[PDB]
Amino acid sequence: CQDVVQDVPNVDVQMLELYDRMSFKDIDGGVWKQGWNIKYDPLKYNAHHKLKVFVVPHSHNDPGWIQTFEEYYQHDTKHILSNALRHLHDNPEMKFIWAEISYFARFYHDLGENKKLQMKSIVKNGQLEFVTGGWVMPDEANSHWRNVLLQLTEGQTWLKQFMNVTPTASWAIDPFGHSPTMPYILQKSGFKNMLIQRTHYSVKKELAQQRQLEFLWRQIWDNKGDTALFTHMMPFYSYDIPHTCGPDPKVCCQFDFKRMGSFGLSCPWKVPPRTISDQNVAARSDLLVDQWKKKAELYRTNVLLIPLGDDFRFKQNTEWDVQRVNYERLFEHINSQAHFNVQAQFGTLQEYFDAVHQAERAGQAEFPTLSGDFFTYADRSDNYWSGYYTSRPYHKRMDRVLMHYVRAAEMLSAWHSWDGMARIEERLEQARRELSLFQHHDGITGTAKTHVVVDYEQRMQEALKACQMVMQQSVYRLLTKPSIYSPDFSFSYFTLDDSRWPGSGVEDSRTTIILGEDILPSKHVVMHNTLPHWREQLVDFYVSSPFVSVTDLANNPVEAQVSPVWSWHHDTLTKTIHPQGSTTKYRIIFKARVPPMGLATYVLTISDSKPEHTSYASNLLLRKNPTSLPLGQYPEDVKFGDPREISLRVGNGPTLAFSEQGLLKSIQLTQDSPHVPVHFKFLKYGVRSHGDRSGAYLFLPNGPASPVELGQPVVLVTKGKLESSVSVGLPSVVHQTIMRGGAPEIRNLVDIGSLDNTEIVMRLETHIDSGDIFYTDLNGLQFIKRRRLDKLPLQANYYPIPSGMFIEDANTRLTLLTGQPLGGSSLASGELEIMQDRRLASDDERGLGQGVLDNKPVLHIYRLVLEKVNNCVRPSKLHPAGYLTSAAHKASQSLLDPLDKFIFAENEWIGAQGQFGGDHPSAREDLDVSVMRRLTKSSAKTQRVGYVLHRTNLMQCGTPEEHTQKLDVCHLLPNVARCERTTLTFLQNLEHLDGMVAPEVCPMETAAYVSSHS
Ligand SMILES: *[C@@H]1O[C@H](CO)[C@@H](O)[C@H](O)[C@H]1NC(C)=O
Ligand SMILES: O[C@H]1[C@H]2[C@H](O)CCCN2C[C@H]1O
Ligand SMILES: [Zn+2]
Repeated sequence: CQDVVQDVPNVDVQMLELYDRMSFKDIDGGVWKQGWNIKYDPLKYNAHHKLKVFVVPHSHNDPGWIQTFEEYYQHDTKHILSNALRHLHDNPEMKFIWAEISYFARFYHDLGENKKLQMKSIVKNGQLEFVTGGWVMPDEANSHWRNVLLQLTEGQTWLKQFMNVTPTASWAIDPFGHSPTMPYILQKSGFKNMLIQRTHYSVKKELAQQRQLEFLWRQIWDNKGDTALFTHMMPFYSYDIPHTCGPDPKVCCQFDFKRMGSFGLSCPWKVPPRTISDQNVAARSDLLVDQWKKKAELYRTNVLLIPLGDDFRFKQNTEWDVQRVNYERLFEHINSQAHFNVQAQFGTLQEYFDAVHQAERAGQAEFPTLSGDFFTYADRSDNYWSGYYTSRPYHKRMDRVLMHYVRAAEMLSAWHSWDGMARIEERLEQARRELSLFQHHDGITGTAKTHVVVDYEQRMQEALKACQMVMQQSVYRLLTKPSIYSPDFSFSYFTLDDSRWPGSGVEDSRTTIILGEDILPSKHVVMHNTLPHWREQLVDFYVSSPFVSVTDLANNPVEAQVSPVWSWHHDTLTKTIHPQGSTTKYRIIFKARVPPMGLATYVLTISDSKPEHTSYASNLLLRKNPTSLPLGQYPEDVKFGDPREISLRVGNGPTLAFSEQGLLKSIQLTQDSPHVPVHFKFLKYGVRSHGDRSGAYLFLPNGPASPVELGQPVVLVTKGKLESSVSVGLPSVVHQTIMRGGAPEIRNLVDIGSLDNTEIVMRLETHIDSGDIFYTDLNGLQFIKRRRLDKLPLQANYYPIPSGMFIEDANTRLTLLTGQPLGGSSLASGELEIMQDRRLASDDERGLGQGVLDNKPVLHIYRLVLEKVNNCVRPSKLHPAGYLTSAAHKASQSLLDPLDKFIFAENEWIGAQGQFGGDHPSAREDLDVSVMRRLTKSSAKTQRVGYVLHRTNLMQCGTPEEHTQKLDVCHLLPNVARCERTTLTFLQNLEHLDGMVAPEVCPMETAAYVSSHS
């Protein structure tokens, strides 16, 4: 295995190093506003060395933005695809590329057979070409790699089944900045080339001057270069026609033939296109070839890519004709005028890349190597697109909940083959497609109109219900004696209980387990662990009595803690935010221990008085002017006091000290150790009163954040043997620190209410000497080193925090793991900060046409890990990556893939069993089975199950960390007949494996395997 820590890769362009050297000056470059006046030598191209130009028609189709998916499909996309089929069928030389398979599948399934056959023929013969082939063209900042792979696989599996093609070239013209997680996944999915567009204008200028816009993009830790994927970065401000022919938009706009008037479009540079005729073709070709030769100066081969398209283009027949006929007149003239030394034609994206690599193999060009990312994007001036790292945070959090539910549903149901009447494949396909749709660059980004956001939310809610159905049917099958199992596939045997979604204070969605001497003495509950190692985690359930005890199914007592159910209220009468306790619902908490990829059953039983193995939390309300808080049968009375500093310790774990306002002020790791200053603070950013306004995309603060005025907030302290917590009602946020014996969990119930033009940030202040360095993750896959640059404005130093961030010095590290993608930064040495929500009254002029005024309460979750790192083997100072410790990685897993909880729905479960998966191997902690998916329906003689295996890389810090078992996914199901390593989408077999054994993968690698069973 390659060492991903100790060897700094030698690359021609390393983005962090480039960033440190670049000046980022925004100078007026002339007609190329963010470049320079390009010059070329007319003698470069001659009879024996022509410029080959590929004009590639395209249509950018968003699966929701200003309209919903279905609205756009009915108003625009179905007409574009119908007319593309007719026009390409009738004009053999015309070409077209298509990226969004969610729309193509929605169209193709509605076509009659004659037209399906016509469509298959224009794909087979190369006229219509699929680029990327994902369900969507995903956001690259907030998306988790697991969901980027899910949506790629959904679209490519559809393409292989119905079109018999698998794209090897990717097209990403609109995501707002670009992540190296894309070439990572694409190169492991058979790709050979990719194209990107939205990178900082200063980066385009810098790379264009060096002819480094085409490069072999490798991962930041890849010393050898095996992850490299050829990448083409487009050079200009947009993918529209004015910005794709060459450097001067006033000229290029005249070659967008849809802008002459009858289509309601025009050129803002005030020179319109004119129909090509024999009298003007020479002058028009002179202008166009000059633009092309200038664009060609920025690249190394004699093959030039000229995209021809824009949003929802090629809709009308008349548009297809106006673009095609005018370009064909230009080609016939240009290609016959020897003096131009150009051969131009319509082409596809793969045709362009194939010709570029032909030139490379002929020794005509060599390409530079590059590592790093392309965040944070700015399209002009100081307009950095860091706002969408936080916009619509409720749905960003929902994405991560559904991510996990889809993984758990596919894994739980994969163990068996199901009859078609069970509708398992139907519900899983629905769930995968709704989560895949939301990866769109106007979905998870929070950049769609309000009614479109509602549509995505509705689709994800249906997907969660589908996952629940499949999971609970699977648990019933896996834990019931087979000769007793009697499924009704529409019945609810179990209901899921989720303590953090939508979350306390967001929705009352959780069911209370109702026990009583005159109704039901006990209830079975089951936990599922999707991770491939044995795992313990505290779990909680609501119960109708505080006198409840827990047992396992061998009837062994399990230690439990009962706490009250506390709900916070913004009291419009007293004008305080304070908690109310239930006098009939209680929380019971206990430690569940679950096998790798397995299930464990427990029983909750009521008694008439305090059970021997259940303890009760104390509760202390700190506030001026308290009033009583009765809790019914709960056996400890609530205590009261004036606000004061407090300290708590659970188990052996850290001791946390809190200010009188209920906010952390220090962490002491052990009895002997220093109380390390770690302070939480909430602040607010505002908006500029003149000039550009913040909106869904842009973060344009009116200076550094100001502290939220806290008043004298009400603080609630709950102290228990298994779990303790401090919660405080602050303006717009109920902030909660929970202790269970290890790193604390932080929960914020964020309700920005009616605070217009405000962004609420949570900051951590420490004395760690981090300087200008901090680390953030990319897509939950890798941590990249960031350097705060004071030559850039505050908003440019914000980066996506899809799953975690950290700061460190020689001795100490503070890592904040997140359960949802949000924006964040380290704006000063020793600080970390992460945005919670933002409410903006103005539109930011990128086309959305609204501010963000649709906020709703959201429960954000985190883990906060303070550690000594002086003993850890870390990368050298020049390495661009960082790596988590074991405790931080486990804390991230606790947020993203918690245990699932099921409550048996009827009175008695006949045939119940105690555990499933006790014989599953418990794999080393850095290995995960990211995906387990049965790939065949029950009628297939040979069953196939696919697995995606990912190994992260954890720092070595001196812990022996020892005995685990090798995980061979091909032997997890019986009767294995074959084991193959495949691409990550499962669509191509790459290696037949000896002994039907699937080897584990190397650190930072991901592999896929398919086992076949007879
Ligand atoms: C699918 O494509 C392959 C080549 O890529 C071809 O050999 C095979 O016949 C095709 N199957 C069809 C036409 O469905
Ligand atoms: O995705 C839509 C929109 C983005 O939301 C912001 C950049 C311009 N894009 C055009 C549309 O495709
Ligand atoms: Zn778009």
